[PDB]
Order: sequence, then C-alpha cells, then structure tokens
Amino acid sequence: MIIPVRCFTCGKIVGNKWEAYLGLLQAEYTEGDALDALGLKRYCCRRMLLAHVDLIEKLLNYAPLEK
Amino acid sequence: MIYICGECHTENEIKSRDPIRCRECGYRIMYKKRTKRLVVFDAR
Amino acid sequence: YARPEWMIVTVLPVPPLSVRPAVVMQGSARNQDDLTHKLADIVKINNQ
Amino acid sequence: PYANQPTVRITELTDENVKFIIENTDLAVANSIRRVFIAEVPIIAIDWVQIDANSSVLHDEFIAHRLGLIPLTSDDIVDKLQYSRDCTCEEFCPECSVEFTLDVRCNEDQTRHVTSRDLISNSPRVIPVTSDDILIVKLRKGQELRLRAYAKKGFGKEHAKWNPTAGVAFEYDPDNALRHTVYPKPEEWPKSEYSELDEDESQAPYDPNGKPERFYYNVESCGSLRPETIVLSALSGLKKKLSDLQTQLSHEIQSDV
Amino acid sequence: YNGFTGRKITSQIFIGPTYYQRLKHMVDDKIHSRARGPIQILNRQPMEG
RNA sequence: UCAACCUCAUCUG
Ligand SMILES: CO[C@@H]1[C@H](O)[C@H](n2cnc3c(=O)nc(N)[nH]c32)O[C@H]1COP(=O)(O)OP(=O)(O)OP(=O)(O)O
Ligand SMILES: [Zn+2]
Ligand SMILES: [Zn+2]
Ligand SMILES: [Zn+2]
Repeated sequence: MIIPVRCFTCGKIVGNKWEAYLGLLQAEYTEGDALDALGLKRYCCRRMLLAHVDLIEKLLNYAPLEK
Repeated sequence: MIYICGECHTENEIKSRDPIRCRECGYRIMYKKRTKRLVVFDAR
Repeated sequence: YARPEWMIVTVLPVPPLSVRPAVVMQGSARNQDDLTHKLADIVKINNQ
Repeated sequence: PYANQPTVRITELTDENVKFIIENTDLAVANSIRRVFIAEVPIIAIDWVQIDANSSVLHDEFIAHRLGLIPLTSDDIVDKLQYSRDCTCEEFCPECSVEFTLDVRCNEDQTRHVTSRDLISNSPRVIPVTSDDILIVKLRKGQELRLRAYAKKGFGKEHAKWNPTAGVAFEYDPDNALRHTVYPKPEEWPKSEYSELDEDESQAPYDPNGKPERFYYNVESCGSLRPETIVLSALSGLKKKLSDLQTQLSHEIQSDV
Repeated sequence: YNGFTGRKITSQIFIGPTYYQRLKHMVDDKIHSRARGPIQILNRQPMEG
C-alpha cells in the first residue's frame, strides 16, 4: 500500500527512496540504474523498490469520511 | 451522540429514537465518530 | 410381548416434550417441533 | 589454556559502513560478535504510540508500525538513557524515554507527504535521522494525523525495530582451504572479493592443520548509531554479558560451598 | 554460513527471491478447546462448532 | 452469575 520502512531481509531504510526512485524513472534511468543511483546494492533491497505497488495513491482518490 | 454524515461529511447530533437523516443533505448513512478515550499502540 | 392385534394402532403414543422440544426465539416466539405439528394434525382429524 | 590476542585492521570507514578484519580469533568469538552487532546493541526507537486523530487511509496500528521502524539518532544518549524497566518512575520520563509529536493536516489541495521530518522530538539529541525523508503516510485534503510517541532504549532481540545495523557481512576462509564448504564443481563458483587466489586456481590447497581465522566484516549502519560505535558497543555489551555471567556464577559457587 | 555457529554450511544452498502468498487459513481461527461447555437441547450432548 | 433450529452453498486435510 505504501513503501515499507526498512527492507524485510536486512533492514536498510528503503522508505525514503520511493519518491526518488519514481523521479529517476521519470528522468530516463532504467529501473536497475535508478536502483543503483539510490544506493540499493543487495537484491533483497532492490526487491523492495522494484516490486513495490503503490496503492496509497489509489486509496487517496476516495473522499475522506470527515472533512 | 454525534454522527458524521456519510456524504456531506458534516457532524449532526441525533438523539435516541430519532430517524437517521442528516440535516441539510438527507443522507441516511451516519458514522459514530472516533472516541475521546485514547488507546495505546505499541509500535511493534 | 407382542400380540398381532397390538400392531394395529388404536392408541397413538404422544412422545414427551423432551422428545419434541419447543424451539424458543428471543422469547418473542416459540416454534414447535415437527412432531408437535404432526400431532396437532392428527388431533384435528381425530376430533373431526 | 588462555584466550588468544585478537588483532583488528579497519579497511574502510564511511558514515554508513565499516569494513574491518579480525585476526587471531576463534570462529565462535567472531560469530558471536556479529550476532551481538545484529541483536544486542542498544538503540533508541519508538515503542509507545497514542494517536489522537488519524483520518489517513492507513489504520492506526499501521501508522504505529511505520513510526516504530523509523530510525532515531542514538549515538550518545542511548548509553545514558535507562531501560524503562530499570527506571524508578512510573510509565515514562525524560530519563527512560524521548517524546515525539506529530500534528499534520492537509489543508491544501495537493497531497501532503507526512515525513519523518514532521516528527518533533523533545530532546535534540534524538532526531529521526534528519539533519529524502522517511514517508510515514500520504494525506489527502481534509485528512489529519495527530499523535504522541515515546521512544525507549532497547536492542534487536526484543524487536527488529531496534536493530542498529542493516547487513552484517561476515566471511572467513575466502579461498576454501579448510574445506568447510565442499564445492561439487569448484570452477563454476565466483571468486570472493577478499580472495587472494590466481584466476586459474578455483580453490586453495587443503590445509589439514588450519583453523578459521582472519574474519572479514562489513557492518552497515542503519543511521541510528555510527557504524564504528555499533562495533564498539557490541564488544562492550558482550563483555558486560560475560561479566554478569561470571558474577552470578561466583555467587552460586559460594552458595554451594 | 550457519547462523548459530558461524561455520560455512558444507552444502551450498539454493537461495532466491520467490513470490509467496499468505493463505487465509490461520491458526488463531482454528484453535479450539472444550471443557463442560454449552449443550444442545434435543441430544443433551456438547454442541457443534 | 451466559445466546435458536433448519437449509444450502463455499472452503479445509
Ligand atoms: C495423503 O492422504 C490424505 C488423507 O487420505 C486425507 N484426506 C484429504 N482429503 C480427504 C477427503 O476428501 N476425504 C477423506 N476421507 N480423506 C481425505 O487427505 C489425503 C491426501 O490428499 P492430498 O493428495 O491433497 O495431499 P498432498 O499430496 O496434496 O500434500 P502437500 O504437498 O500440499 O502438503
Ligand atoms: Zn535488504
Ligand atoms: Zn449529511
Ligand atoms: Zn522514567
């Protein structure tokens, strides 16, 4: 739903890297090159960003219960 | 208590044994609204 | 222990209420067992 | 009949990583030092959350989980702070905990990214490793998150939120000479970074009298503790555990006598 | 490397990222125990479920 | 100091 804080396998913080990952993808960088630029080295950490599905953006489309 | 409206999201206070209809919108779905007492969550 | 006439039904045994319990809902209503309804039908026809 | 004298040579030292080599040491000692890196180095992390208002899409305990996983600078005062169990005061106090507050509302139309930066600490030494930022939640317009949190001292044996390190790389015998791993086809196996072998030789010749020594470590910090102080605190904590064990053993031996 | 002792595991082990699913069957929903609890009306035997 | 029965369908080894 939202990018997890800390990779499950090791615990390196990957929560701060999702927006930068998306920006680098918009730049031109391939997924692997963006992951390298963000500093993700082990395939455990690269799995976190590479396989992440951001559903929080879809959930934010619905109007809040209390405004 | 005070019930938040389903559609117009305006709090309306409905007494017991009163029909569930929001004033100014007429929607028939209300929500009870969060409790004042606070619950401790362990971050774990 | 068993005479051939006794096979023919002249007296119908009505089981105790333990056999046919009354199913109670919310105290508002008491459904009756299938046996109770069938016995009611039998009693109605016998009275007729 | 006595302990060997270990030697340390630090190859790399960066704000996020320490690469060092420990020589003339046992495999058990080396492995347990790594183990203490992972699980027995004290750190500061959020363990009490009270959410006054959460209209975000994520439920309250989801928010609490994410807040707990956020790293907090624990370089100096983690040694000063006491465990909550040890502290005399009821619940939590400045000596046993650090208070954080979050009060964010998305009044603007654009989506508001609640970050670790919005967490505000009562003591300046603990900050959420902000000096991007860890995203706690995204708030639509009209959605609000208000909460108070308390962060306590603890180690990763309790919960992985208290792990001070990301990945501890531990390697011994870079070229297989003790044959602790027996390759079915040695040539297919990639060389280690620490390997001193020529490219032709896949494995070092078997050393019958060898013992595992010259262990290579790469400790990556999560940012809460500096990577150097993770190692120092782990050594000190293992030494303290051994000293406590010795004290209890001495007391029980005296009792038996 | 063995986590408990640190010694290399002799047989090299197949590791990789595989996709796993959490099925709805959880132990907390299935654990059950009975000791002189509620009893049916007709059979006067322990209830079902 | 304490709650119905039927029926059907869906899943479990
Ligand atoms: C091995 O035999 C067992 C038992 O006989 C018992 N069992 C299961 N279903 C039934 C049923 O409908 N009726 C009756 N009477 N018994 C039943 O289940 C059988 C196997 O079934 P499976 O072949 O699916 O076992 P996997 O080989 O599939 O095991 P994986 O790798 O998933 O763990
Ligand atoms: Zn990782
Ligand atoms: Zn309304
Ligand atoms: Zn205190």
